[PDB]
Order: sequence, then structure tokens, then C-alpha cells
Amino acid sequence: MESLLQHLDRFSELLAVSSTTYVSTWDPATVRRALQWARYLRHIHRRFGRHGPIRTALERRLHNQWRQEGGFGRGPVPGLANFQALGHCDVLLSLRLLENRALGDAARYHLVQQLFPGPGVRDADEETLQESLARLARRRSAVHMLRFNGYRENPNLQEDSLMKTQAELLLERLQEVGKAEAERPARFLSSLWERLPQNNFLKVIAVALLQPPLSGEGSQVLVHWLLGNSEVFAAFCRALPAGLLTLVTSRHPALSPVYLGLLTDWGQRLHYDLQKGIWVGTESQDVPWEELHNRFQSLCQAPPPLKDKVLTALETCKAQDGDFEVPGLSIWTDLLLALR
Amino acid sequence: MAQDSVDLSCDYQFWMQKLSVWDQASTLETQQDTCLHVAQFQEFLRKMYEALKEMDSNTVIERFPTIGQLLAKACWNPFILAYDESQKILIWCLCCLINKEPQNSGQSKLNSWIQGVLSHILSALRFDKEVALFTQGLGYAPIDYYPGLLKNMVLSLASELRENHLNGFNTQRRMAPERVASLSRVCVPLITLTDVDPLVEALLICHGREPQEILQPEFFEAVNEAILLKKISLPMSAVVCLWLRHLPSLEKAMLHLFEKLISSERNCLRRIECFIKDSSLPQAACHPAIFRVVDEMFRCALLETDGALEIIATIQVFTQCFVEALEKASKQLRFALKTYFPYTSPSLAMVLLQDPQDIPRGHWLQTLKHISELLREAVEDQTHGSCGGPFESWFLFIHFGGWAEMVAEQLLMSAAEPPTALLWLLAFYYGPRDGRQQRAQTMVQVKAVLGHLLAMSRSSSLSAQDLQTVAGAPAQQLIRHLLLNFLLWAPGGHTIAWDVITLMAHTAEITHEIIGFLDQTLYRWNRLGIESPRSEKLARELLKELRTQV
Amino acid sequence: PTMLPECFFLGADHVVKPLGIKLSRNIHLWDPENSVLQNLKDVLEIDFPARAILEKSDFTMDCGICYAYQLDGTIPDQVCDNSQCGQPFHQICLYEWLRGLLTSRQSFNIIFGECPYCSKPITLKM
Amino acid sequence: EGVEPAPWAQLEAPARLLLQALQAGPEGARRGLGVLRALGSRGWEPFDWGRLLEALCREEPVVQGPDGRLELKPLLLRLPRICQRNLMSLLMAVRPSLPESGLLSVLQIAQQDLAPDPDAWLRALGELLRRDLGVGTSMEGASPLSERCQRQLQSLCRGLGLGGRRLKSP
Ligand SMILES: [Zn+2]
Ligand SMILES: [Zn+2]
Repeated sequence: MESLLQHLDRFSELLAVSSTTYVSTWDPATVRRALQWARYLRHIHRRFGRHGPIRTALERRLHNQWRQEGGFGRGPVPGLANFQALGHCDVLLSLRLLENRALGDAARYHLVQQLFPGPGVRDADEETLQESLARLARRRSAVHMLRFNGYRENPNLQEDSLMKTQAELLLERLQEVGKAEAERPARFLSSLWERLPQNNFLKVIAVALLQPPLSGEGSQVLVHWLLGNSEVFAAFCRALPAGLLTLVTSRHPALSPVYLGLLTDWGQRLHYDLQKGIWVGTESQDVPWEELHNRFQSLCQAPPPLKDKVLTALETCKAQDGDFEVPGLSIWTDLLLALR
Repeated sequence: MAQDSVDLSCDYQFWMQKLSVWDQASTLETQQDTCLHVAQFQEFLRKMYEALKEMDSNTVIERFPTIGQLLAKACWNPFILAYDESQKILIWCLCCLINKEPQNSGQSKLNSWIQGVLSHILSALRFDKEVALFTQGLGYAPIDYYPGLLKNMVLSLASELRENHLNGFNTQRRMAPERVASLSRVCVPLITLTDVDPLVEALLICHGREPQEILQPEFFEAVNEAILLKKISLPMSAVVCLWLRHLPSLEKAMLHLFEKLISSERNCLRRIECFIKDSSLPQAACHPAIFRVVDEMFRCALLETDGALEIIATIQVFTQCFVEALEKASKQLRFALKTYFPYTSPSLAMVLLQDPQDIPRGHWLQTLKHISELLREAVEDQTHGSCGGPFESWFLFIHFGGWAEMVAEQLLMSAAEPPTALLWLLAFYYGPRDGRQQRAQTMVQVKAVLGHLLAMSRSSSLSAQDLQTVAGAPAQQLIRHLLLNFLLWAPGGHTIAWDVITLMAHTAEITHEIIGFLDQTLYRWNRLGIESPRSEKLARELLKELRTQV
Repeated sequence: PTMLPECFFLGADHVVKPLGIKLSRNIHLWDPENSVLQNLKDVLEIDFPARAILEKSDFTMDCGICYAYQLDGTIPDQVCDNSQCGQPFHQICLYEWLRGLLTSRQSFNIIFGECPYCSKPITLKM
Repeated sequence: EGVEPAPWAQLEAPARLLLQALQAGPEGARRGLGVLRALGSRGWEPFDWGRLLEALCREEPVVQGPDGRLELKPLLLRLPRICQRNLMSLLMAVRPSLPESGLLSVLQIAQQDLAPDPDAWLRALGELLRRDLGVGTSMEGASPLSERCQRQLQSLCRGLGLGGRRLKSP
């Protein structure tokens, strides 16, 4: 147990500096030492990697490593991301050394000779490194070919295939932080939100909110994070399509009332003009009639637990603004009419 | 030490001008063309590997002219870099061209270029942008999501196909048939990638309602080949539907059985039985359409040879496997036997289906004596409402082992006063389409021979020349086989078997034939559970030594 | 006709086997000069019932699509709302069928369509 | 735009059910027999094959080849390709109770003379059905197989010792 700490941290440091362009002093000696250590780790993951205090101890060490670094400023180094990546740490290191242009020639040669001896060692008991790298190239080409010859961007994002992989990555990253319990998920989500492209992130969130559990703590954390942060939810309900938010809300009743408040507020900031028979907003970024009609139509074409809720939230806002029965006076009258 | 350059220096120019035509297969025609030629390309690269391995880099300039352009063109085409071992060899070729200690700038530029192209193979972000951006934030390297993404990509596609099948004649959303053909072309280079197998099985089961074939025959052949070498392991429903939608693929599969019984595993019926049961043909042949075409290729082989014993045994094995699978998996509403064997009287088949495991060893004589009677009726009394002829009733009778081989051994068990109807059956076996004058002459010769053999058996252990006297034609193989059955049967054997075998094994064809015979016999015995350990050990030793002469 | 027929057995694997055996033993005793019944009775060496049940015959209680009882644990449960059909089905067979037809329309967990045999409104709740 | 009605739409319901049944893959054929017994069971105990075998030849128009070319396809070539191969299979199974004039018109379609890109299975089930009538001896090299497989099978049987039996007759 303690024997493995100085091994693992040392390997993580060597790996992290591997990707860095200081590689001048490296030699066949360094690379051999690297790969023998990596063999030891790959063996460990195999031997006693499941169901013990050792697995959880290593996870603790890894996640503490990944949070003391965090991934801000001095280096956004991946590192081996999780306990499963121990089983292929040696491949990562190798890939990084092939990317380091600053690698010396004799080092590179010894390296490539140790990855690719040839078919002289076609018979091997352990799935060796050359097979692993060939099998990696295969998968990569397979992924490219499906994307450009078969794949189609599904409209029902939940059922698409890129988004559903991102989602499950995010969900794994929430579960790991929950078990870690060092810093709260809200912090992780906030940091994510600043770094990377927001509209993409939001699409992803929508779909992650719907994936069934893989042990619903994942979704349960995100609902709380979102209800805490209004601005994102302002851009959330603004960016996605209708049916997705409809399925979201039927799934999570905690999201229903606020979302209706958001829609109700966009209704109340329209004005009718008599010359063109259309509700319009004054400002340009105020949702147009068509989008607001869309969302309400999606919400009303839903399971009954939500249909009565949205319908009642609309009638109460109609009666609130004078109980007219004729168009040109109340956005809420025009909605209730454009439903029958 | 003959060519060393010439055929290869031609192939080089052929492939290089072809890679130049191809590269990256972003169209339909480059794709179909790559998927065809790729297999040879692989071999070409193995030979090229051998060539560059034995020699060294940066010193020699033989084909160093354009090796670079060749390996690049190869690498950016992904239908090449995803086939069975192409990528691994392409790595090797670039590892040979590297140099440890560069001197001239050309060697350094080469090594850099090699790192570049290797990195393109392994580690380039030619994927969608936003998905790349998302991962770096979460701290994921390509390797530790590539697998799930593929997996999750495949399942998606499989569902869509599944849904297109159920929407047959439905107002929605028709999966554009262009994309189905596209997927079918993309699965072909990477069929030995385990991660895609889910997609294949869905493509083959989800035939669709389109009357034209939407998949292209480069796809059926690849799957078919790969089922037979056991490199894909699909489930049975998929292979049965592949057979049923692409008959030239069932021909190429049933030929791959004939090479198994002609070349590799001649007269080892255990390895044939193992192969047939493991292959799916018996399970697939419960479908009458496939049994009429599999049976038609057996007939073509039965006619090309004029009744080769090796073909007969294979047919017997096949039919025994087929029977307990027709039986096994059709409880209510199965097809009627005049639908698999449509020429003969169904009566006859209904008799010959009854396994001899079920019958006591003593009642085999009665059953044979009855079958003989009904066969004689069906051939000689060739009236309307019967077989097409003698050959057809023969070709039936051949399908059922057990019955056809026990005949001689029952004549020997009843060697005192042989029944003429059994003599008829036996003579009929070794030659139909003879006419009564021939069949009678053969039968009376055989009866005289049986007279000689009973006398010789009840005598002591005698020579082999006394046997060559009565052996001394068109009726030789019958007498030969009867005499072999006599050797194995009589306890006078195991002493003088060699003396007859050496003399009978004139050529290699008679030897192979006798080997086949003995294998068939031991298979038959071990199956029926009928055994005298003298004959078992005797035949095993003889077979052992005769397998040496070949 | 008088010649031997094609005959085989459906039912209980334990009851039929001795019958197949007895048949095998007596098949040589078949004779096309008697009647089919008069031959079968002495061949299988048993007698028949003369309409043992006339009312409750085996009303086929099978999928009427796949023709099997016991499809994957499932039972013929989904039935026809019709006195003249009354035909049971399976969830899976009847779902894959109704999702095909052009007439059918799907609510939330319900599909309404036509019974395959009689073409009457039938409902399936997943 | 892309809604297509099922081409068996307009037929007497029983035929519609049969053809619907055969659609369902390779266990499609078996099902057919259950369908025929499950219509022997119902009010119309006999099944009027002569009408289905007329309706299978009736022609309608299609537009195939380049973009515009009007062609007339009978029904048998227009309904889904696994239904074709399991129809002809179920006719192989129940040949005896069929009128020959109709059957022959169908085989006449199946033979697909001078079609390019034929359906090998339809042709081979044509030929095996002809052989089962006997009126389709045909005096041809009309075999179920391809010429290609028969040549490589001659090519293979040659590497085996021909037998003393006499099966082919002068
Ligand atoms: Zn069912
Ligand atoms: Zn009904």
C-alpha cells in the first residue's frame, strides 16, 4: 500500500513532464525505466484492481492530485484521468513522447523499437504494447468513418450519439467528485462554465439530465446547481429546443415552476401592434411570438402531471391582466386561443 | 535467388498510381474500389516489409525514391488503415526508414516527417470541434473515451436500422437508402473489429422492404468469408438471413465445405462432423429453400465423380446433423418430407428416417428386407406416380447412412443362405442403371463369393492368395468392400488383413478409398454403439499404418 | 393412399418416445391391402379415442403471428376484442406488427390498430 | 412525398395477411403454413390460390433505370425481396394443390429472361420449381446454380478418384 504511493506519484510526475517540451536529457535509460514502471502499474490494475481498500486508496490519491492541480493556470495537464486509465497508462506516455518534437533521436529510436519490434514476437501471453497501438489506430479510423458516412445529427438530442457520450463523461466526473467530497459540485460546475464553450456545455447538460443511473445522484446535483444559478438557466431555456425541455420538465418537477416563470416573464414583455397582426417585442433579444408559441405548445403536449400545471399557470396570468375574450389585448388570450 | 525486384518494382508502380487515384475515399467510387483491392495491398505491404526489414535505412536508395509518398497516401486513406493488419505493417515500414543518428538534413527531415505521419495515424484531432473542446475541460485524453464513443455510436446506428425495419409501409421518416449502403460499405474493412459486430447483425436482420438489394455484394462476401474462418462469430439468425438473401454466398460457403472434405481433412469424419455442427449449415438447412440448393450442389458433385465414396460419407454426415435439427426445432408446423426430398415416394423416406439406434441389432435384418422390397418396387416397377428413375431413388437412399453400410455386415451375419432381396439391395447400392441381366449376373457372382467366404470363415486362418483367386472388372469395388467387411467381421482376421491390404492397395486411389471406408465404418460403429473390440483395435492399427502410405 | 403415410408426433416428449420406438419396430408390418386405420392400429399397437372430447378441442392458444406458446417467458396474453376471433397474441409480435401497418396511430404507451386475423380495433398498452 | 402504400393493399384480405406474414425474415416461410391452416380453420376453409396467382402477375408502373423510364413490373417483382423468396418457398412446399396455368405464368415471370441484374434466388427457385413440375426439364443448361460455382466445383471434383459406379447413362 505505502510502497505504491512513491511509485504512482513518481509516475504521474514523469508522465506530466513527458508532454512538456523540456525533453533534451531523456535517453533509452529514462524510457526503459518509464515503461517498466508502466508495466508494473498495468499489472497492478489487473491483479488487485477491483473491490478492495487499495482501489479506493489509489482513487483518493489520484483525485487529490487532480484537485490540488485543479486544471487552472500553470498547466491543464490531463494526467491519467481515473483508475481505469491505469490499465492503459503506458499507451498514454508513449503517445505523448511521439508528440514531443524535442525528443532526441536515439531515445526516439529505442522507444519505437520497444513499441514496434516487428512480428518477431507475434506469440505473447499478455496483450502487448504493439497490439494495443494497432487496435487504437483501428478504433480511431472506425470512428472517423462512421462520422463521415453513416452518422447523422439526431434532432432528439437525448438519443444522439456524440452528446450521449459527453453526457456520460460529465456524469462520471460528478460521481467521482461526490465520492471524493473534497470540494462541492457547484464549484466544479462553475469552473467548467467559464472555461469551455457555453452553448455546447448547455446542450450537453440537457442530455445528461436524462441519462438513467449507472451505479439518480448525477441529475440530482445538476438540478440544484441550476436552480442556484439563474443566469445560465436564463440562457438554458433560451437556447434548447422545445421537446427537449418538455421531456426535462416532466422528468424533474423541480424544474417546472421556475421555467414557467421564465416563459411567463417573456410574455409580459411583449406588446401588440395593430398594423401587423403579430405580437412583437420592443427589444430584439425578446423571444418572438413564434418561439414562445412553440415552447408552450410543446409543454401542453406532454403527460397530464405537467399539462394541468402549465394550463393553470397560463389561465391565472390571463385573468391577472383583465379577462378579455378577443385578440389584441392579452398575450395570454392569444396563447390560449392558438392552442384550440 | 531469382527475382528480388522485378515483380515488386512493377507492383510498386501499380499501387502508387492507384493510391494516387484513390486517396481518402471521400466519394462512392474510391470506396467501393478500395474495399475490393485492399486484400492484395496488404500482401504487397508484407512483401515490402520483408524487403525493407532485411536491409537498412538512409544508406540505400533502391525504392527510397517514392516510398514516402506511398506510405502517406496509404495512411490518409482510412479504408486501408482500418483493414486487418495494414496499419501495423505501415508502422513497421516507417520504423525501418527511421535513423538513430542523422547526419545529412534529409535524414532529420525524414525522421520528423515520420513522427508527423505516425502522429496522424495515432493521435490527430480530425474529429468534430465542440466535442474536442468539451473533453479537455473535463481532463480526458482521446484514448479513454474513444471506445465508449464508438460503442455508443454503433448502438445508435443499429437502432435506427431496427426502426427502419419496423416502419415498413409507414408514413414517417424513411431512413434514406443511401446511408444504409454507406454503412454496409464502411463495416467491411473493419469486420474483425469486435466493436462493430452489433452493427452487422442488425444490418443483416433488418432487410427492409425495398425490392432491390440495397446492400452491395462486396458486403455479403466479406461477412460470409469471415463467418467461415471464425473471425466474426455472429449469431445463427444473421447467417441464415445472409444465406437466404445472397445465394452466391451460399455457394461459396458450401464450396468451402467441399475443400474441407477433398484437401485438408480427407476421411477424418470426426473433424467433418465437428465442422458441420459448428458451421450453421444444418441449422440453416431447415429452410426448404436452402436445402434444395445445398442438395443440388451435392448432386453436381455426386455426378462429376461416378459415385465417389468420400462424397457419400460427407452426405451421410450432413444428413444426420440435419435430421436432429429439423426435429429439434420445429414443434408444430414443420415442412412435409416431400418438400425436402420431392422426387421419391414419401413412404420410402419415412422408412429411412427411422434411426437404427432405436432398433434392436437383431431386427435390422427385417427392416432392411422391407426397404429392399419398397426400393425394388420404386425402381424396376417404374410406373406413373413414382420416382423419376433409378438414380433418384438411389440418391435418396445414399443420404441415410447407418442403413446403407450395415448391409454387407448383415449378409455376413446371415451368410448361410443369403436372402436375395438383401443381395438386390447391395447390388443396387454399388450400381444402379444396369438392367436386370447385369444385376442378376452380379448377384449370382456375389452369392457364389459368399459361398466361398462362409466356407473360408468356418475354415482356419488361411492365406491371402486363396482370396485373390475368387477376387480374380466392373464388379471389383463391391467384392473388395465385402472382403474388407469380412476381414473386420470374421475372427480369422487380425492375422492376415495386411496380406490382403498390401495386394489390394495397387494404386494410391484404392488405398485412400480403403482408408475412407474404414473411417466411415468406425464412425458408424461408434455412433450406433455397435462394437466388437477386436475389429475396433484392428481397424485402428491398420488405419494408422495406411495413413503413412497415403 | 393405402400405402404407408407420413406420420409423426406432437405432444409430450416422455409419452411420444415409446410410441416412436414401437412404430420403428412395427413399420415392416404395414400392409396396403387393409385400411389406413386398420394398419395404424396394429402398427403403433394402440387404439384411438372416438372423439374423447368433442366440445373443448385444442382451441389454438398460440400467438397467431409467431405460432408459438412460450415466446421468451411471455405468454399469449394480449387478445382480440371479438367473439369470432378471440385470438391471443404476444406483446412483442403484436407490437412489431402494429408498428408496421399504415392505419395504426400511437398515443403515449398505447397503439391502436387492426387485429391481423379479423381487422377489428385492438389496443396494445406497453 | 415518400409515403408508399403496401403493394398488396388492394387484395382480398386473406392474401394480404399471407403476404404480410411472409415478410418477417427467414422464419417467414414456416409462418405461411400456419396461416394457411389458420384459414382452413376460419369460415372460408378452402383458399382460392387461383386468384392470388392471377393477382401476382398483374402489372403496374414504376420509374427505374436512369431517372425517367416507364416500366411495367408484375406484382411478384415489386413486393419486398424477402417476401418473394419466401413466397416461392411456400409454393414449393404446396405445389400439388395449385392450378398449373397460373403457376406457369409466375415461373414465366421468375425466369427473368434478358433482365440485367437479375435476382439469383428468384431464378433458382424458378428452376427448382420447374424441375418439380417436370414440364420444365427445359432441355437447357438450366441449373439452380451459377455457372461460376459449377465450374469451380468441376475444378474441385477432378482432384478425387472417380468411382466404379455408373450413374450417368448414355
Ligand atoms: Zn408471439
Ligand atoms: Zn381478431
